Amino acid sequence: SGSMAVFHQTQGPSYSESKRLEFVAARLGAELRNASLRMFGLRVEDEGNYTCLFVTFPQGSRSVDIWLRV
Amino acid sequence: DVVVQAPTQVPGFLGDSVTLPCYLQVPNMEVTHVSQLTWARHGESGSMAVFHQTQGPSYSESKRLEFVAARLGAELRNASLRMFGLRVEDEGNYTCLFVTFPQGSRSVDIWLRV
Amino acid sequence: ACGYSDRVLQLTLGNSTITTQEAANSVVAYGRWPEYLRDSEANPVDQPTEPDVAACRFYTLDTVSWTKESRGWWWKLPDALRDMGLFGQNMYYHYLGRSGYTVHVQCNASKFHQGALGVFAVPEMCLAGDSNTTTMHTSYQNANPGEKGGTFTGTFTPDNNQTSPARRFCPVDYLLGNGTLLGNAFVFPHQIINLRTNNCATLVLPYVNSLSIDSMVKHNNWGIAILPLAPLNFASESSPEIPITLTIAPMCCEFNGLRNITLPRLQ
Amino acid sequence: GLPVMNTPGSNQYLTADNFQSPCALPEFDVTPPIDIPGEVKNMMELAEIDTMIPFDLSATKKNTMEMYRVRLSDKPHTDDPILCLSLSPASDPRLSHTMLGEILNYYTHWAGSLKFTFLFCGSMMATGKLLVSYAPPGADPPKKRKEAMLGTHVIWDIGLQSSCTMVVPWISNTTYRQTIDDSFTEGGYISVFYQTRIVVPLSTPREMDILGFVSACNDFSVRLLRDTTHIEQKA
Amino acid sequence: GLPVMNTPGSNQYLTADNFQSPCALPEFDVTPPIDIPGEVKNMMELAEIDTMIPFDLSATKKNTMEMYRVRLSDKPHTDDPILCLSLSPASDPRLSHTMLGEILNYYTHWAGSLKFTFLFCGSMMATGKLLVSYAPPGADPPKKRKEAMLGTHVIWDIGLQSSCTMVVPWISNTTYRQTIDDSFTEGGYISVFYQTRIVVPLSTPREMDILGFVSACNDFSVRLLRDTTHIEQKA
Amino acid sequence: FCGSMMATGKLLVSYAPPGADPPKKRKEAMLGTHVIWDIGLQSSCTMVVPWISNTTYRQT
Amino acid sequence: AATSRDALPNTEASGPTHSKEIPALTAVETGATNPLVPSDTVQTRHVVQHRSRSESSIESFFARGACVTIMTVDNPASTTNKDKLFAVWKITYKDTVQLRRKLEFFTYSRFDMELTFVVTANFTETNNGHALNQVYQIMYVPPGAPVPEKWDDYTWQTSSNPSIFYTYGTAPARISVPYVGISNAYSHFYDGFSKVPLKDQSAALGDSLYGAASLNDFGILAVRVVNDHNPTKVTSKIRVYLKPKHIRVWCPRPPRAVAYYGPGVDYKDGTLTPLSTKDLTTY
Amino acid sequence: DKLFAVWKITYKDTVQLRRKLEFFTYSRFDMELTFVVTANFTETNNGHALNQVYQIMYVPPGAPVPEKWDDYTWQTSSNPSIFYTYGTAPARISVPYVGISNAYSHFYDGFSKVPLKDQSAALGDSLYGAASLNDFGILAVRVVNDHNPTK
Amino acid sequence: GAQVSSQKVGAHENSNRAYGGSTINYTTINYYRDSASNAASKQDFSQDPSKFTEPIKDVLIKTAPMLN
Amino acid sequence: GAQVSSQKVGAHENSNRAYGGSTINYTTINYYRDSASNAASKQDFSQDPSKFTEPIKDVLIKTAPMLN
Amino acid sequence: GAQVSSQKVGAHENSNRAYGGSTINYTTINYYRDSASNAASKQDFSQDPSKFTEPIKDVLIKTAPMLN
Ligand SMILES: *[C@@H]1O[C@H](CO[C@@H]2O[C@@H](C)[C@@H](O)[C@@H](O)[C@@H]2O)[C@@H](O[C@@H]2O[C@H](CO)[C@@H](O[C@@H]3O[C@H](CO)[C@@H](O)[C@H](O[C@@H]4O[C@H](CO)[C@@H](O)[C@H](O)[C@@H]4O)[C@@H]3O)[C@H](O)[C@H]2NC(C)=O)[C@H](O)[C@H]1NC(C)=O
Ligand SMILES: *[C@@H]1O[C@H](CO[C@@H]2O[C@@H](C)[C@@H](O)[C@@H](O)[C@@H]2O)[C@@H](O[C@@H]2O[C@H](CO)[C@@H](O[C@@H]3O[C@H](CO)[C@@H](O)[C@H](O[C@@H]4O[C@H](CO)[C@@H](O)[C@H](O)[C@@H]4O)[C@@H]3O)[C@H](O)[C@H]2NC(C)=O)[C@H](O)[C@H]1NC(C)=O
Ligand SMILES: *[C@@H]1O[C@H](CO)[C@@H](O[C@@H]2O[C@H](CO)[C@@H](O[C@@H]3O[C@H](CO)[C@@H](O)[C@H](O)[C@@H]3O)[C@H](O)[C@H]2NC(C)=O)[C@H](O)[C@H]1NC(C)=O
Ligand SMILES: *[C@@H]1O[C@H](CO)[C@@H](O[C@@H]2O[C@H](CO)[C@@H](O[C@@H]3O[C@H](CO)[C@@H](O)[C@H](O)[C@@H]3O)[C@H](O)[C@H]2NC(C)=O)[C@H](O)[C@H]1NC(C)=O
Repeated sequence: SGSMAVFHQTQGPSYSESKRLEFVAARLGAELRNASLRMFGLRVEDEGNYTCLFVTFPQGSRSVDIWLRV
Repeated sequence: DVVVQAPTQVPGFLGDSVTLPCYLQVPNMEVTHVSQLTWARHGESGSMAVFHQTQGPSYSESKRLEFVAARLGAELRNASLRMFGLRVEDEGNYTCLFVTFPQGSRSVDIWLRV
Repeated sequence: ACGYSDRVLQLTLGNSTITTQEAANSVVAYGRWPEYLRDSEANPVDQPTEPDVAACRFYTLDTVSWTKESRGWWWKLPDALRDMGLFGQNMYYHYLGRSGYTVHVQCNASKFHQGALGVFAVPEMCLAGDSNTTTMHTSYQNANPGEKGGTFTGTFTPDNNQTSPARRFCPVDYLLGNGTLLGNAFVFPHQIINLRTNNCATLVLPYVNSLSIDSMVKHNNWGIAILPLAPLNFASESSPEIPITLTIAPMCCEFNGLRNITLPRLQ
Repeated sequence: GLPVMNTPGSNQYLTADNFQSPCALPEFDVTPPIDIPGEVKNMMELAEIDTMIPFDLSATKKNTMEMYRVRLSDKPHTDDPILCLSLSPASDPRLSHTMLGEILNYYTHWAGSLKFTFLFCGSMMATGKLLVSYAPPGADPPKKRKEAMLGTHVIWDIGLQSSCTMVVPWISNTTYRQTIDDSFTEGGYISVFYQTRIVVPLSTPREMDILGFVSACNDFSVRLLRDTTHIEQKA
Repeated sequence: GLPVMNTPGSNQYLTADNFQSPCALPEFDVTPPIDIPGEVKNMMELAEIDTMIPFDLSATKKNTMEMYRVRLSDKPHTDDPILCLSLSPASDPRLSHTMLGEILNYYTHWAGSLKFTFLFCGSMMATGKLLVSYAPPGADPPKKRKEAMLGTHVIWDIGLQSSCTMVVPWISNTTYRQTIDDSFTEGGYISVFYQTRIVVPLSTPREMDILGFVSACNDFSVRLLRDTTHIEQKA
Repeated sequence: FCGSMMATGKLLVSYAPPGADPPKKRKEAMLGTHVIWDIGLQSSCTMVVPWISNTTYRQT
Repeated sequence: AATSRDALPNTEASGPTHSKEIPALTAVETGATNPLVPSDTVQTRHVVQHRSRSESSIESFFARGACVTIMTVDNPASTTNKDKLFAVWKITYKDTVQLRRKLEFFTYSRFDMELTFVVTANFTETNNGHALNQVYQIMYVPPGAPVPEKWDDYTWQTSSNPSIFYTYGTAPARISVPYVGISNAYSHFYDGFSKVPLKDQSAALGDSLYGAASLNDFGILAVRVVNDHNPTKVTSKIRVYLKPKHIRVWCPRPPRAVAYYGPGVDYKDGTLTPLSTKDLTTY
Repeated sequence: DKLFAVWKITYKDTVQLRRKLEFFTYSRFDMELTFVVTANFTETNNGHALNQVYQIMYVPPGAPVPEKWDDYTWQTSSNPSIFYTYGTAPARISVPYVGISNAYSHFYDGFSKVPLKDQSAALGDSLYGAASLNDFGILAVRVVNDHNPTK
Repeated sequence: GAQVSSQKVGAHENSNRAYGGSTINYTTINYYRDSASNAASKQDFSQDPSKFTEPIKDVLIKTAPMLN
Repeated sequence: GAQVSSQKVGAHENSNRAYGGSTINYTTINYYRDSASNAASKQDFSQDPSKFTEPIKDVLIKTAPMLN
Repeated sequence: GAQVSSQKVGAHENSNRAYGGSTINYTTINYYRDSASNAASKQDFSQDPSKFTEPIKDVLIKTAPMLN
């Protein structure tokens, strides 16, 4: 449940590790769409399956799962 | 159930005196009971000249404008309006209203190209 | 009795003293006058610090020139001061800061000039930006002009630059910047400085906010907005110019939770 | 148990209805109210606060500052109105937006005496006497000082006390008037004329402007709430 | 008999509703309650019991014992934080699971002062002084003893009385804070630094660990119940 | 104020105890002890300089 | 003691005059408005005024229940290639102009939101089919709780989420909510940011939109179609009507003059012109 | 366009109640309006329709009368409205003396605008017996549900 | 625990009591334990418009001269 | 056999009584003979967290030294 | 705040009380705060038809001669 980096339509970005990660597109009050993320320096364990969430209105919470094969 | 008839666009001379024709052809066999034929402009609740089925005409500028048809207790239909002396700014898009019963409030929008 | 006629006053908050002579008997926001936080409605649990004289005194911001094409000015109080002596330093040092005010808008002409400046003190003055694309996107750096303050404009101009925008407020005057008619604006605590008569306006504003004590660096409270109601004219002369100058004084202020110094990107 | 009978009007929702209804969040500890400076207990309170009338609504001057400045000059005394106004604190475009006139649209019947306050905004030297007047309906509107004079007027004076207020006494055939431009419930006519002329000394701005304000009096009241025409939600 | 009227909101089931309902087993002789040792009358009681904070959550050390041991060393005095923590007794992964932080997810608003208790778990010989500190929000988080020092701190001492507790006084702009990582209702920043250094004599374990505990104080309270994100039911 | 009955204006007379850069801008002097005086009917003002000093008397 | 249903101070009688008393003359600079009664600028009779402000009271102004939002949801056939529609609206009055202008006259407000639901429904497709009386679930998902993924997921188990099961065709559902504000009045106008930008950080890392306060103040409403995929696809609309009951207001701000634009006070061009034309010298 | 009827509140539409009231010159009464709503499938087509719900919005004298069926006017933020579900106890709403005067005048002798010499015969005319443009008010009634295959 | 109050009848004929004398009351009963569920009691008050109309650092007598 | 109790109103305007003074009550009536059918009376208590927080074979004074 | 009144029974057998003696009452309870919502109490009066039948600038005695 612990969410990593999150970008709120208003509060802006919310990096769980301000450094190794960043939203290469999310730019405040614009229109959230291309939410692709980009994290610096990978890590033997950085490897895995993530959950891309989109609390949208009124469409419901959308979610896709990425195998991050390092 | 009728519809708001009007020459869509109607220009639009400088200092002349044009007639913004706005009639309402109904479905004869089928009837309605008009209440008030009144104008405005568009982005302005403030209504200009209005003609109530009873209170009669209601010119927002008694002079430069007039209802070339609206004649008390008769039957409101041909509500075309005619204003004297145009004005560089008299130019624009208006709203022809018809609070009728029981047909709902009918409304058409005229580009007044001067 | 004597010349204690409404026209003369002598404000003394802190170690500063204003003494105007055309003074239109001052306004007290909503009857309610500025005071400290009664324990009965307090919120944060530590000991609240109170600069008292250290801050409470009158701070003159910087003067604004007033011509014919002048379209009005606007300050954001909590912020407007941010520098002004200790009320500046205490400002930043704490997470919470409840402060009351006493704005004295100074501006005098000769018996031969004419005009009326409506000095309106709007609580929670949310002025509107200038991007027809996205709303509220107005940048902080830009949103809080401080000692200098901003200025109302003639007619709205949409910010088109979008590779990267100008992110500023485009406050139109007839709509009091917050999309609502000026002619109806006389609802907020206010005074019209009408050059013929009074040569200043004094409004005492008690801290107003949905919270007991709130932030400062963040959230703003009162906001002054001076607009020329009657445009300035003097003699068949090209253009005349009188200089309007406000002096504010933070009253009964208190701040909670001391930390390290806040250093906002104001540039 | 207890034999009851569902009555005509059951299972009927009525927007403005007032019935007790189950609470969504049971027990939720509500946050204690503080004493925020500036409460309001009744709308008609706001109605008693002056709001500047946008007297001029000429295509050029409308929707822009110039709309509230009613200019007066040092022109040789004339007998023509330097402003008019149909007492319809709801209908007449001139009042339709002022706080008073803005609250009046959210209602179907207004009543009570109104009070127009005029502020001379011009050079301390300029003097003069302006006759602010009101004449109840049903008669030719007044177009000459000679005709307006006959009605209810307050021959005001431009001096030290920079402003005046002509109360328009509630003189009407019904207990409330239609907050719509209705003919039967007509308002009346307001109109300021020069009782002398605005005289000025040399080296003075010869064209000063006056600002008018309007508000209700502890007598005014409104009834039967509706939706203001003023703001539309397109699509 | 008795003319009634079904009101808007009838035949409507409301999960958290509280209405009397017919009893399925009429007369069933309920079994008398005994006096079981250890009753609980209100959740916030549990909130006042310390639960060890899993301070370290590094891919390697997470979800395994090593996660609660915050190791300290006999390294030459430095001015860098030997732990951080965003005061969000609900949001910050470091607190999100502790009893307190676990109960805080079943709510939408928390309030009141918290109390972090740190236990020095190491050789009876080792001594030293650690500065546990808190700094209310809206300012650069503290990264140097020099900056953290300025806030609310308790310069603790590793001695006979093996544990300390730095109460974090409820200093906040609202009456309750969002139990979600909301920016407006920010928590603040907690952070322990070495005020000296952990000094040890020869033949002593040079790397002892400290365990941190957290709990609410008779002031804390929560409101507006919700469903904890913590446990999911897949299919 | 020794000048024409018509002329108006507001002058800020100010004092700032020692040990700090003398004030050269209204912006800096303003911070100290000042009496923002007004040129009107009452033709004169008086800004008392409160005895603020580290010793009981000062060297003349 | 002076309640809203009293009776305005009766008009006292008054004859001629010639006093040095000067009621008529004001001076607006003072900001104070002359409380002149009709009895001052004219000779008045003794009217026994019955009229009362009982209807304009702050409580009665907001006595009618306004429509805060509409919510489309639909139950399609099992064989539908598309996922089943369950709408989710974020509690916030700011969606329609009406209730939004009334509230906006005042700077702050403390009210008890009393939400009612008028749910309707028709058969989408031309196909001539049938459908057994549907039942809807209107789950209140509190600020921060998990917003529903699929139509039928665990989130809807609702072990602790105030929810209502409305059976179609019946007295429209109603649930009262008490002041759920974090502060001491819902701030109809918030001046300032939710995150201050700090120099020792990137322009991004610490930015934010003007006027925005809490991420989810009021909350969110999840509304599904509770029954299973039925051959005849039926779309429904749940119009929610919010009526502020036990209410209080502070600081009388001037009403919105030009058409609303977004959640923020901001305003689009064009719509910028509100007033109407009228000759400065024509009645 | 979808049909939503709009009737102007005024008893004077049917002979019955209109003769009873007419025996008296003036009247002060509390109008207690009830609604018996019915409904059938127009076309020969054999179709179905989920129990419709109607909105009966009272649009006070002077308020904006509804343009399209589904427009903003129906948001009803301040317009006393009733949502009747088809097939149920017929809807009822009591109304107190909403008169501007002190009795509804069943017979008004005189005009709503006097003609004045310094004006055109038109500018100031009017129908005999007519008083207020909209005394009682108007009733907007729509079909609240969406366009359904079976009309 | 009945909450009986007086309605503000406009002395209407045969309404229970008017210009023949008499008063009119109505019973109320809070049914839910949670206050925010009670019927808006409409027995609201009315303050003096002074904190907005007449707000000054002094006092204003109407018959007196405004700008003293 | 009415069960009238006081609600815990947050002194809301025109709710019946607040910052103008007054109290707010609500009637209840157990209708079924079987107790396990009564409405959860929500008038629950609160014990001291001591049997869990402060449980020792002695007594603990806070200002005192823990491990004596 | 019950409004109990007496019905005007036509002394019907076993109606509660008649030609065996007794009276008949009926309970009423105004439920809505707004008076114009109360049930038409039907306890209306009756004036003398004189303001219409016998209206003269004098007095008329029946046994007397009309046109005196
Ligand atoms: C990320 O996810 C991918 C995709 O799989 C999907 O997500 C997973 C996280 C998981 O939820 C899974 O259920 C879902 O489909 C993972 O890749 C899959 O991993 C699974 C389990 O490890 C694989 O299962 C095996 O499949 C191969 C061939 O398809 C079989 O040879 C193998 O043999 C059997 O395995 C089962 C148990 O899995 C035993 O019971 C039998 O005895 C026998 O050994 C498995 O069946 C599956 O093949 C993978 N799918 C794909 C498309 O690659 C991936 O592991 C996740 N990433 C990480 C980093 O973990
Ligand atoms: C009166 O109304 C007419 C008709 O238009 C209709 O009413 C309008 C009031 C308005 O509500 C509109 O939405 C509605 O359709 C107006 O004439 C139209 O005006 C619009 C906007 O100015 C025109 O839009 C342009 O169309 C031309 C060609 O059709 C394009 O070349 C042009 O190019 C683009 O413009 C858009 C924004 O409009 C930009 O975003 C692009 O970058 C690009 O520049 C526009 O698309 C439209 O063409 C006109 N329609 C017709 C039928 O003439 C008229 O202006 C109004 N009168 C007055 C006096 O204003
Ligand atoms: C969503 O946005 C991201 C980044 O904002 C996009 O990813 C990247 O987009 C950039 C800009 O087009 C691409 O860079 C371009 O390509 C070359 C080499 O590929 C690069 O060296 C230059 O900088 C050039 O501008 C980049 O290729 C691309 N990266 C990836 C992994 O796609 C992304 O395209 C956006 N997604 C969508 C669907 O648009
Ligand atoms: C609605 O009524 C208006 C005016 O009442 C009609 O407009 C005008 O009608 C007159 C009378 O027929 C037309 O005048 C006639 O034509 C010539 C030249 O066009 C004119 O010089 C003479 O006066 C002659 O009688 C006039 O053309 C016409 N104007 C316009 C702009 O149409 C209008 O016809 C009516 N509308 C409908 C739908 O009937």
